Amino acid sequence: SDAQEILSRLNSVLEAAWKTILNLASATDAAEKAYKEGREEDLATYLDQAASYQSQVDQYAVETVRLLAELKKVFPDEEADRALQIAEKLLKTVQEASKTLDTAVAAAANGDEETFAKAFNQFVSLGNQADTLFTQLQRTLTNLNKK
Amino acid sequence: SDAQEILSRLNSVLEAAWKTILNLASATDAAEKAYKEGREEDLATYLDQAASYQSQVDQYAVETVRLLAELKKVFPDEEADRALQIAEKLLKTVQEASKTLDTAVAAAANGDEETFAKAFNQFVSLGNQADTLFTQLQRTLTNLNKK
Amino acid sequence: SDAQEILSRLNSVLEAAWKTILNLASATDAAEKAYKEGREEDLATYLDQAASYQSQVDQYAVETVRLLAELKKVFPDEEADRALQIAEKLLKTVQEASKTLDTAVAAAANGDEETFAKAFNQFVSLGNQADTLFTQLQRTLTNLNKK
Ligand SMILES: CNCc1ccc(-c2[nH]c3cc(F)cc4c3c2CCNC4=O)cc1
Ligand SMILES: CNCc1ccc(-c2[nH]c3cc(F)cc4c3c2CCNC4=O)cc1
Ligand SMILES: CNCc1ccc(-c2[nH]c3cc(F)cc4c3c2CCNC4=O)cc1
Repeated sequence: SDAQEILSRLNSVLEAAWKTILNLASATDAAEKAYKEGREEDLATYLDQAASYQSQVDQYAVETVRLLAELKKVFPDEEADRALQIAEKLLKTVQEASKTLDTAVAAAANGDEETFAKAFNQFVSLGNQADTLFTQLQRTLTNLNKK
Repeated sequence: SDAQEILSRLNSVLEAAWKTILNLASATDAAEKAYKEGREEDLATYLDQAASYQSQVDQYAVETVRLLAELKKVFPDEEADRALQIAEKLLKTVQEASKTLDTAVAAAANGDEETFAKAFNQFVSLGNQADTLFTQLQRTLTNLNKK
Repeated sequence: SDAQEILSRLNSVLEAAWKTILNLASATDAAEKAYKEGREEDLATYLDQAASYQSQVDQYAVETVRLLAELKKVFPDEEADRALQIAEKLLKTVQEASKTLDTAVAAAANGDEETFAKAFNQFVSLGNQADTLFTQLQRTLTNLNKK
């Protein structure tokens, strides 16, 4: 069915997105270590890498919203509505994280530790929020694969 | 000179390799954290990322040996021999690290934690050794460049 | 998760891996020809291609073990354990091939033809051994999929 096809694309997207989120977390941790150690060139590299993974998470989140809306058209279902709303909240959250990371990139580039530290802590806080939403989304998708 | 073009290609390779090494170090450190925390599936992902970066380091190390072999051929004397020997020792060390990572990856996949941990700790030690050789190579090449 | 998803991912992994193996064999054969004809720059290109494909085979072999390890946790029978054991031996063999290719690539870059030729012939012999295990693994999975 088209519903099975869409669900199969969604499972692949979310599997890929979780790997990318792991990469984003590792790059964020490495940036934090460089920052603590006063290694500004390492820090700049790790922020660029984090931003690369962040841009990829953002695109997976876009794809997930699109696919869940497509699912709702062919296979209306309480769970699909619920998933789409979580996915839309995640998309907003990851975009906010992207903006905050950009602020951290610019602050490091400008050598403004105070602006950097505030942005970087906000980035991590958004990551905790996004992680919760991603967990909620994953559970909703599991409940969708059992329908 | 063709020599100073070779030296230029070398500096570009080593710059690219250092970026990959920073990525490999972050992946290795994330793998260690996942291992400490008992996050088996996350550990697998970080080990796969490390393996991908490791293959890129190996390729750069091969290219560096090749470029220094080419530099030695344009020299009437043995000016480039020391750099070549250092680069060959770096390549040997990164390939040892790659073999050791293979052992660790297989052990983690096979659920053999004692073997995994021995190999993982050896991998980190080889990383410290390779880092020492890499910085030595960079200094030796700066000496071959006119400024 | 889910044995039917696991078996389907496994089939996809082995289909992809077989294509990569075919490409590895073509690169290996081109490297042998370049060696015999004395074209060392061609040999370098083919060895680099082989190294790339080998790293991909290694990754697919790891994935295969991990999938079959999952299958054995979900359906713990002798037939699952048998399939996993073949896949673990395949992974061991491909990682030995990888270590041997590393030796050959370093020898070719270091201009040590005697070591290169010995390691290259060992590489091919390990490839024929891995091919036997790969085909055995396919036959085992046919019993597991049951059409
Ligand atoms: C100690 N680790 C700090 C940390 C904690 C969380 C994250 C994280 N998790 C996410 C999940 C998710 F679905 C999306 C994002 C993230 C992050 C960094 C923020 N950005 C995300 O896109 C990054 C770093
Ligand atoms: C606390 N961080 C532990 C750690 C320390 C070092 C490395 C490292 N550094 C390298 C430099 C280098 F030139 C080559 C390699 C490495 C590593 C991991 C091993 N492999 C390398 O290729 C990885 C992890
Ligand atoms: C004349 N052809 C020589 C040749 C024969 C076999 C291979 C080969 N086959 C494999 C199967 C397999 F499952 C894994 C590997 C290989 C190879 C090169 C070794 N490496 C493999 O990973 C490469 C070259």
